[PDB]
Amino acid sequence: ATTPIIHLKGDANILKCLRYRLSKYKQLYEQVSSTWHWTCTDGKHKNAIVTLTYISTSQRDDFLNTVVIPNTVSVSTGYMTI
Amino acid sequence: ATTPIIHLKGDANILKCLRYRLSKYKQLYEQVSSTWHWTCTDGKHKNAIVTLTYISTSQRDDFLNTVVIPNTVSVSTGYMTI
Repeated sequence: ATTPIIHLKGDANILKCLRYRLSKYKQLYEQVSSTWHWTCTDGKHKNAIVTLTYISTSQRDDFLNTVVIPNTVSVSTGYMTI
Repeated sequence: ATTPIIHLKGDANILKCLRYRLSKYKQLYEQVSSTWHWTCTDGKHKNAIVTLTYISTSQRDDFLNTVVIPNTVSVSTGYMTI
């Protein structure tokens, strides 16, 4: 069994603002992590990442299709085994 | 194409110490994130998570088999599409 997941990558403030906007779309995702970055990276702000999880791929699809994710942020998908 | 990933979940200090210990095993993983938690969670410390990425599943196997991950930490696996 797997959990669809998503990484929003980009400037830290941009992700924080995007995260506030997700409040309008809570039905479209389950959990949003706080901002994190790779320890190897000193790259302040634009090396910030946020992970979101979903009930299903269908929910993930609806999320991507509905929520406005700016061009300044990179979206990657993946899964976690339950 | 996918990146094998790992979530170490547990108390925040325990993960921080584990992360210091990984310095002995840098060849066994690529990147370790800083500590993060789910925004829904107020659960201080034990709701802390750390993500690690790997060159391959083989490297992930070697990492799990070699590094001592305490029972206080939960390990889950997953992948991210490149």
